[PDB]
Amino acid sequence: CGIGLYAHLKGKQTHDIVKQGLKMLCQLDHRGGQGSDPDTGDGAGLLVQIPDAFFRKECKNINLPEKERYGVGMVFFSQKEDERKKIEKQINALIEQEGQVVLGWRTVPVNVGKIGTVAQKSCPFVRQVFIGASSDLKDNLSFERKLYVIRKQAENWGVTEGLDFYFASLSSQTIVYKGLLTPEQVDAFYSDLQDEAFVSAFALVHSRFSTNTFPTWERAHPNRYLVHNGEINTLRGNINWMRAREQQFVSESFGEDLNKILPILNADGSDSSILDNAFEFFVMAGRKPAHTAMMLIPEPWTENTHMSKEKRAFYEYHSSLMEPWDGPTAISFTDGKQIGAILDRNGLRPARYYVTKDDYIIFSSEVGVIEVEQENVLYKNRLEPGKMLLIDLEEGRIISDEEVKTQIATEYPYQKWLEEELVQVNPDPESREEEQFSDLLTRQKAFGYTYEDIQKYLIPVIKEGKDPLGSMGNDAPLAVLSDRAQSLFNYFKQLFAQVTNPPIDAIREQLVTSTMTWLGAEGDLLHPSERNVRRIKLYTPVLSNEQFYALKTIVHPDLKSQKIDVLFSEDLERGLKDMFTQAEKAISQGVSLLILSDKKMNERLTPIPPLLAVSALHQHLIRKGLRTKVSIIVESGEAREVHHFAALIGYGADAINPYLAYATYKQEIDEGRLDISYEEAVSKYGKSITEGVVKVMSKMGISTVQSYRGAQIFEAVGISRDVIDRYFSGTASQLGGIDLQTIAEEAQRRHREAYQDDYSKTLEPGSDFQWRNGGEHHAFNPKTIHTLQWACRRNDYNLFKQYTKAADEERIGFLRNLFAFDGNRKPLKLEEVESAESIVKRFKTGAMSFGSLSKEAHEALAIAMNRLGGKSNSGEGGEDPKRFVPDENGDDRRSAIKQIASGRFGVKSHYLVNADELQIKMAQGAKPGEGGQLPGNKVYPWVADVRGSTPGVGLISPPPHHDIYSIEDLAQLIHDLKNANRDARISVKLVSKAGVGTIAAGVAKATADVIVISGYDGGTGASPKTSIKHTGLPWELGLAEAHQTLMLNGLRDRVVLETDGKLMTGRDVVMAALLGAEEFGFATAPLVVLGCVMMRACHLDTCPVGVATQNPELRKKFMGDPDHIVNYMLFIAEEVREYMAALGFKTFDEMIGRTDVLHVSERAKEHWKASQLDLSTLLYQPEGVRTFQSPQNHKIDQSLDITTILPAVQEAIESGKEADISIEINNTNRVAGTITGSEISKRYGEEGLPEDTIKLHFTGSAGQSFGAFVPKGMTLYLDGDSNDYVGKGLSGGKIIVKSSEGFNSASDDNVIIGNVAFYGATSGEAYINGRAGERFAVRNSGVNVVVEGIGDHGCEYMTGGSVVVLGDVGKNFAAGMSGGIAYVLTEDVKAFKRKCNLEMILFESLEDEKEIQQIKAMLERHTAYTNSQKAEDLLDQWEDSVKKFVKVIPKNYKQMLASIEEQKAAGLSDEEAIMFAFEANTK
Amino acid sequence: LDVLKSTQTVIHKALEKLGYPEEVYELLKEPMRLLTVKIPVRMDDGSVKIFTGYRAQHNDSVGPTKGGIRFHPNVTEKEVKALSIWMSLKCGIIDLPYGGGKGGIVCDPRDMSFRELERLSRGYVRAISQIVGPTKDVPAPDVFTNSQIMAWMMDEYSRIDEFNSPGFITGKPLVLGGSHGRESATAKGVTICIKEAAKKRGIDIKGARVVVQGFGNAGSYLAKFMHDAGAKVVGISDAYGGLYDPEGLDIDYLLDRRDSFGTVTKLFNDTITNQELLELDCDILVPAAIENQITEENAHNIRAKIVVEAANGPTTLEGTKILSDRDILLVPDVLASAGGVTVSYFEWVQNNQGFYWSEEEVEEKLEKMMVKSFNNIYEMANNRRIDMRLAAYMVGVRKMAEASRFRGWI
Ligand SMILES: Cc1cc2nc3c(=O)[nH]c(=O)nc-3n(C[C@H](O)[C@H](O)[C@H](O)COP(=O)(O)O)c2cc1C
Ligand code: F3S
Repeated sequence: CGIGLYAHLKGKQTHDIVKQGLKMLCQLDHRGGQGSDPDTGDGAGLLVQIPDAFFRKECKNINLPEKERYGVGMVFFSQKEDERKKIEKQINALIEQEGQVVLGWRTVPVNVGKIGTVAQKSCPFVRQVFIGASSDLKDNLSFERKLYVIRKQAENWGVTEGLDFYFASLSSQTIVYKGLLTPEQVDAFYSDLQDEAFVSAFALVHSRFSTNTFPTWERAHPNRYLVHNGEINTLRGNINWMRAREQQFVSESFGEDLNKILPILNADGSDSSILDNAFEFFVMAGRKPAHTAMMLIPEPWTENTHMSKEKRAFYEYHSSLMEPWDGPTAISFTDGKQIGAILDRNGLRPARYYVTKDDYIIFSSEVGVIEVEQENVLYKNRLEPGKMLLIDLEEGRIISDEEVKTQIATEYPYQKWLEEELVQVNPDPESREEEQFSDLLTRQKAFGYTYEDIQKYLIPVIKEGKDPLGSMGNDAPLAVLSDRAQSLFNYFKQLFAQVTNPPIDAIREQLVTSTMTWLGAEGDLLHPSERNVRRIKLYTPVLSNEQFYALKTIVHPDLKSQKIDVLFSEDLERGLKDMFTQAEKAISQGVSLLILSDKKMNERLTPIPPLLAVSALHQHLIRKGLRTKVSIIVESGEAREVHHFAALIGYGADAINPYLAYATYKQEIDEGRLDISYEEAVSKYGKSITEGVVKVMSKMGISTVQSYRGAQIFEAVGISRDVIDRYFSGTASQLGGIDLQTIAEEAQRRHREAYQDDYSKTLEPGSDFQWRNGGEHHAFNPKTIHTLQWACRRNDYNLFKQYTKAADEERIGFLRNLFAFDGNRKPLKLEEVESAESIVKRFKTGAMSFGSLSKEAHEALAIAMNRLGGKSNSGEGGEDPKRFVPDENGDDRRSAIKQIASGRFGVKSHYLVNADELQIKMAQGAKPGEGGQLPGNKVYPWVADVRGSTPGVGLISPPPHHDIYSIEDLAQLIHDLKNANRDARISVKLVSKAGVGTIAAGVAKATADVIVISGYDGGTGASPKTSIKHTGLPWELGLAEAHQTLMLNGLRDRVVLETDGKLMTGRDVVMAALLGAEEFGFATAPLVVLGCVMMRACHLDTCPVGVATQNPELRKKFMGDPDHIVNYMLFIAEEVREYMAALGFKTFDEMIGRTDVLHVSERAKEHWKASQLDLSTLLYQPEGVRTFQSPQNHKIDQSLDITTILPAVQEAIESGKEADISIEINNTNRVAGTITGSEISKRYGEEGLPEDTIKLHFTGSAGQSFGAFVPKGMTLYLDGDSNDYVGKGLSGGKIIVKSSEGFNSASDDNVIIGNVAFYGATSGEAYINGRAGERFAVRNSGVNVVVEGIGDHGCEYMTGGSVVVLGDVGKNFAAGMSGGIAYVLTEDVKAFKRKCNLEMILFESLEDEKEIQQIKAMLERHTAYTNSQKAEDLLDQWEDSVKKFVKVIPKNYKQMLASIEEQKAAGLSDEEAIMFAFEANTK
Repeated sequence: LDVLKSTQTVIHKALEKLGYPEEVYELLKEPMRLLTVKIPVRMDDGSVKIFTGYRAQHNDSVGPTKGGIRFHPNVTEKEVKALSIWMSLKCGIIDLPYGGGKGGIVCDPRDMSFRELERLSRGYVRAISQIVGPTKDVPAPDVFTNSQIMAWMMDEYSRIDEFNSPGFITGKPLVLGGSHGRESATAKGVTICIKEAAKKRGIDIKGARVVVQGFGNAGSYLAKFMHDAGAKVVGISDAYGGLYDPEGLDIDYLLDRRDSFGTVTKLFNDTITNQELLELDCDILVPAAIENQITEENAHNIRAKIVVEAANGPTTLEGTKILSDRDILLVPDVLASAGGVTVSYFEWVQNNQGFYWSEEEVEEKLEKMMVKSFNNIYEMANNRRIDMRLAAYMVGVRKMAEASRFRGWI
């Protein structure tokens, strides 16, 4: 999988370029995954110029005119011929009507026998049509426009008629050959390519991954204009905005053709296809390709101080008319005479290119793509973020990004337009009116406020400036299942970025985010001038009362406002329709602001659910082409939570005004509490809410509220598909659910009780994150907790039976509780079913970090699992090596499963090898799309030593896996982990959500042994309450979808399915097995057995039972025993055995997948809203295998390490003797050393081997993950270059990379290393002879490196080690730096400081003799091993080099080190000195 | 409740200091023409609502009254009279050929609509058309009023008088006879006062440290003017907090990122509260924000040599007393915020002439007028050991009293 392009700068056309392009595709094929069979083409394509010579030679009948006056089509047709000639006749008729001449038609030869069975079956008929331009069209742009119009008309006619034909390409300068073909199969299929007449100045190439095993020929790309690598996470919003703007579009170039080309985008197309359609439409509209690319994927201008004034003005101006297309994207577009390449704003994809002395450019994701002559290579560079690589064939030169951007920005006076046309809403200062109602309690009851809600969400927000944290994720039932009336917000769950796109850290990458919002009417997008920026702009969507009043009282005729009371009595549909009519009337009158208000509501008039109202109005205006002319303000009392604000924004709201929350704050201030003033309280609330919304966007990876607003990142749970289509189009609802009448009934009920409420003047206590008598049901209620504890302590069975009965029946807590067994079968005896000893082997204790838990609880769980034969999971906090050896008494504290998270804290070669399963935590239930933060006060020495960090220094776990930016990266990481431990099972832990089945299929293609599905009810030690409650979906839907999709794609037998999330009973285990889960996870219940009483205070480090705290005093109160866990697991297994006997099932494999045994219970039908759910989606059994059989054959064999290195290194490792060997390496050799490192670690362990014992030289270009998990004793040399992930998880050893001896250019100017390097590294050293890419030393924890320049986000989350940079540094340096030291050599200290992040670092100078000597020795080693001219010059001028060097060190790190050194000088031992310093600095 | 009494007290004190008899105070304590009217307005729902309007004219001896109209529900006769007297004081301070006027309507523009607002403005103009005009009374905008409302009033008056009367009302758009500099007038006047005070105190504007509490239009324009003059702005504030940088704050970038409401603070960055912003080390302090910010506790903690009250009444009597004891030069609001009135006067002059000036002409004329007023007040307060506030009040009442005596009303 990937993209590439081989081109000649001057425009010389040859066939060797095409041959080389197919060679690059063949080389890149290794990145893609493996499907059902290898022979089937996953998807590939090749774009080239028009082959005039070949066409002239091969036609012999059609009179082809000169180059630019005729065009060539390319059509995929169905095998049927009648419709084929029908479409041909229609196309000819359209061409004649447009006036262009039909030169003729041709049929492309196809070698079907060279293709796989599925692609053979789906192979279409390939026919081209030739168009000749009329004499009237003087310029080629008009001819291209005519062809575009013809193609759009043909596509519209085809979709209207229902015919299935595709226009792969129709242009006068470009031709595309693509399909479900492998790189080797492309040339064989297209016999034309073999002919030498094929000549083109450039050749672009793409190969796909095809997450699902059912791709289509049409969906393959290169598309008509560009190739896109990655994913788009704002697709819904982009589509909606584009279809709203298309109606208002007016262009002179197209004239009346706009009606013909109205659809613009294809609804059923993919993200890449839609992006290509938008790009081509904007190009024909009169915009240059570079301008269109910049407008579609703008650079981050908000919060970015590294951008010039002209560029900032340009991007700010274009943000008023085009929202960003966010996501990881690498785009390469071409228009025949111009070629361009760009990356997304955050630069999350790799792109390296070579420029040769013979005017040839080779650009691709990988670097070792073709064989090149070093003496011929001129430049080895990479595509930097915010930089466009542009080539003009006619001009025969590469146009500088600076020149392109400067020209485009200066072409108009954007800054002057912004300064002049901006409108100010400066409010009056004496109009202050602190609003109070005197019916505050009644309104609070009506909108669902509670004393818990206030005291635990509103006051903490003011106090802390952030959304309050929590623990023990939601155990309460869903809104659709709860008897109590619930708000419509609770029916929608936040989505998140799991795979195919990573999340982002908004705090650390604030320079990439933007909360800017535009209010008003958009101008003429196609022909913009001045009026496009004659609107209001806000930095925060949350509006204070004064701002709301000012907006209402603007009065400006150009900026008019209208207020609509969203209230209803009986007919919600009627209310919505009156709102629609009022909006249309206001728009006709010229209003540009619509203010939906819940105020002026009484017992007779209840407010419409603001989410429903906003969504319905947004959809209606989008359909009618009027949304872009207005903006939506909401004034509702049901808006007090980050989830509420995020839902409103994502479903269409432009601004919100929480007047009732402000009134509550005012009342609290007036009654004595909350001494802070009303104004500061309001401002703090607004800022905190905006930050929470930004975090919610970061969960999915969206960096801009503008895109998030259109995008719908929420999935409904319990809403009818009819209602969804009417008002929430594009949203997912697997089971449908309640209807508009039920929603209105719930709202009316809440309003009526609140308004009557004639007994009490107090708010009822909440039950969302706590249990209250008479409140909402909680699965872990006191009765269940005490019953389970008593049963486990007795080793008694009837108590456990009572606990199981209470947990399962008497309330509806989960979806699975709605199912009942058939009860009409042949019951067997308990002796005819498999034993509990075999059953328990499928159970696990779940991941729980050592820091989050206590040592006693962790070791107890591990001991219980090992004794029972199951598997225990070590969290992201690492593991103690002493636990790998069983105790004398026989108890084993080792964790069978080792977790890999974004932090990579304890990740090491020893840590990985000493395991049976390696899990990859892509997301967890409570905080799927978020990371973590461990304060220094919580970083105790016994935790810091385990995690390889400094005590008292904060630790940050980034949300995303910086390796995993896509499914291909996930596959690469799986391959690296398998290399590290070939005798281990690779697991991937995901969280249930829509599309999780397709993601699981993609994972199986990526060759993951185990797939784990986690429900949103899963626990955690610390997470935001909004993330706990409103993020994720139940594991039932995800498990069912994954099972069905895997069985359909024929991959179920290759993977093992596991589930977790509120598995408390054998009935739950049985239901999971029937849904298709082979393994089950249990985390919370073991804690309750150990003593947890669901205090939900894990994040406070104050557990009274010494379970989730590191305090010795509380740990002394720990009374848990592994025997209780053993008894709990055995009781669960006995329950499963009894259920299997009742159902007549003899084995777990036999029962798995048998959903026919289940039927909807009468309780669900009796329920007034759970009876409207369609559970047939879960009750479905496709034909296929329902159990893991195939062992998921990896590619460990045929690897370089196995073939060459190991056979010549095993004896040396065994004998402990030196051994030096040399190999030639290409990009297909990815890891190249991890297996040897794992063998060394297994033989010896942490001590490894003596330094410079094993020496491995490599010549050429290396693949991804070079030198990963290399322990001490190994020294890798690389003469050439390397790709991303160099030194990943380094556990010692040496890595040296030197430029090829034949490359005479400046290494410090030339790029030699990929983006991510030494991510999660713990120990070792490295020496890089050249520039690196983005995110260099992301999570280094002791590795010392010397590098001649790096990219952006350097030393992001370092906690230890040192970094020496002999060159420039990218922006956002040291973003998250909590430990370690960075030394940078530069001439402009001011520029370096501006580039760096100033939050948590200090700037110093090299004054310490020891530090100076260490740096000098490092440079001496670097120059000895590299022959670096820069290092030699610096050593010669050492006196000036020290003066001009710059030092970066975290404040807390420096203070802790100074305190420890002072205590050591005073004469205190290491442990006691560390403890005293930690206490002093964290008192 | 006691606004009218306080205004009467300051008028009495100023007249006593100037030496005028008690009949002058008896004449100037209350307006000689107060009109209360009832305006029927047809609403969108089709109903009819009766609004209450007030118009007060303090004096006309100097010339036609000049006043403002505010659309607030808390307006009252006492407030209207007091603000008319204050407008007379401002006109006298600036030496304009105007009297004091004030209009008000009991309404809630937040609940009112566009067409309802137009109808209400037209009805008010009709009700008061009998005593207003370009030669009698000139309204302007105030709370919940703007150029659109002024244009509606102007259209109403022209439609009544059968010919266009741009000079009847100020604050109009440019196309209807408005004047340039209507937005930066207050900030420019504050800048002029700051420069004059610095010259008097010997402080060089080049490198002078300025702190501005409030970053609305006035605050932004004032910060830009100081930056252009060369002074360094070491602190600004908005609704969410403030920033501090002794070496400069990059006003250009701050204005570039400034939104419509004036917010410039970052999201995940801690801010400086106003209480400790007022206590920062600076030479010039400018509160252009909410009132009652300087009191006894923070008066001693204030480190500013010059304090300019850009907003309305940001300082109390105790704070003024403490600042006078500490020898801190205080520039009253009644003088600092006269730029808007001066620009409205320039608009009236342009309407009378038929010739409309430019930004540079408006700038220079405002500079001369404000400099003359500031110098007169400073010389008065130096000759008499009193405060600038009292000197400004005396200067305001002197012209009106002399005109009344000359015309023979007393
Ligand atoms: C205290 C605590 C800490 C946890 N820590 C992690 C963690 O670090 N990583 C992870 O993937 N899951 C973590 N989990 C989630 C569980 O490991 C497991 O995936 C699942 O969510 C448990 O669901 P349950 O609580 O309903 O049994 C934690 C759960 C708890 C209760
Ligand atoms: S909820 Fe957490 S604080 Fe202790 S009692 Fe349970 S582990």
